[PDB]
Amino acid sequence: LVPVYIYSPEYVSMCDSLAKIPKRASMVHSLIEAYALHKQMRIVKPKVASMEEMATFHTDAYLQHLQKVSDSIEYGLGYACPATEGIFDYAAAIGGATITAAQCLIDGMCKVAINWSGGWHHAKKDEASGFCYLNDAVLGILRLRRKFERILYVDLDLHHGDGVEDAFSFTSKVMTVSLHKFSPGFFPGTGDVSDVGLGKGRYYSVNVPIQDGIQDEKYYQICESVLKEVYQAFNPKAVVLQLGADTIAGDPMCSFNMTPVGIGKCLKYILQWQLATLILGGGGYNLANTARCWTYLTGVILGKTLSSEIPDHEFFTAYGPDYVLEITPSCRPDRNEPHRIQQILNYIKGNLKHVV
Ligand SMILES: CN(C)c1ccc(C(=O)NCCCCCCC(=O)NO)cc1
Ligand SMILES: [K+]
Ligand SMILES: [K+]
Ligand SMILES: [Zn+2]
Repeated sequence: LVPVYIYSPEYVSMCDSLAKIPKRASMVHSLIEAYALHKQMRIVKPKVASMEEMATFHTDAYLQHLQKVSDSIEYGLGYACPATEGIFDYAAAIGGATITAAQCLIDGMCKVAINWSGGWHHAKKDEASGFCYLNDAVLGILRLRRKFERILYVDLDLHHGDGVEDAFSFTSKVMTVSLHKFSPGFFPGTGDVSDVGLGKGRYYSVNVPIQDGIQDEKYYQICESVLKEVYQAFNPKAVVLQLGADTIAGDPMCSFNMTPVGIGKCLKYILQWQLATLILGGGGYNLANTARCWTYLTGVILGKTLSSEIPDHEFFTAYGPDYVLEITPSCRPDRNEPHRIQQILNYIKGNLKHVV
């Protein structure tokens, strides 16, 4: 009944090697440890993923190439996803870390597993995208299929989880839900409310397009509402939740305007179903704030309520100028006309009827 935590000094150091977010893993783990939250969790070392396990989703041609590299401009290995030395070993560690976490759920060893360094949702079966060379969220879902018959994927990252959606857009065994910013020119440019899946998977893909400024209350209402209709019509067996913190105020991305307390309520709501739950990270470019967010969340997963003062630890200096765990919203307008949010929620409502 104690949450599993995918930790390991070799793993955390492996993660800190990704140039896009230098040292974010240490910072997150460290802050979580400074609150001594690992004290109330089942620390589990992650096993590196095998070439046969990655092959359950990615193609050999792609996997062979990722390896060779560790005409790249043919697999999406360029600006966003560089042909860096070691990415292969890097991806394997993150894929295996999520697979290792999934196995625990299908062994009753716990009702919740955590891997903050995971959540790379943009990767396609044979192509790297938006900083992702391998899709651990899919590997994790394909692993949960072994025991669970209906998996629900909720993506709370600032960006549309296109990679995971495409992977399952033709099936009704796995349903994806994504609340993300949608606007022309904003990566990856997919996921409008009209997007609902294809073929035998029609309606088993839910997309909530949102605009800048949205704050905690407006966001929870929207999320709580949709997660409601979905638990109704789908009646999931297990849940995979991606929690990219690039939605939180202060992120250089400067779009949404959330705080960890908003996402927290959404997390509570999902945990209330007591279904098996695999927690993942994702985007998050204000390093200190990402740690503030995932630590607080690790805290709602445990029922505990953390101190407002940031405990002294290796990265204590990065929490200035106030040195607290709370995040204050920025002073800028919510651009979500309340009438459009309703149109969308109805359009959703209607679409869920079609489910069994
Ligand atoms: C120098 N600098 C600040 C940047 C340079 C390039 C990009 C970019 O290509 N972006 C497109 C892909 C963005 C990936 C977002 C990953 C994510 O959060 N997914 O949810 C961005 C910033
Ligand atoms: K689907
Ligand atoms: K999202
Ligand atoms: Zn993101």
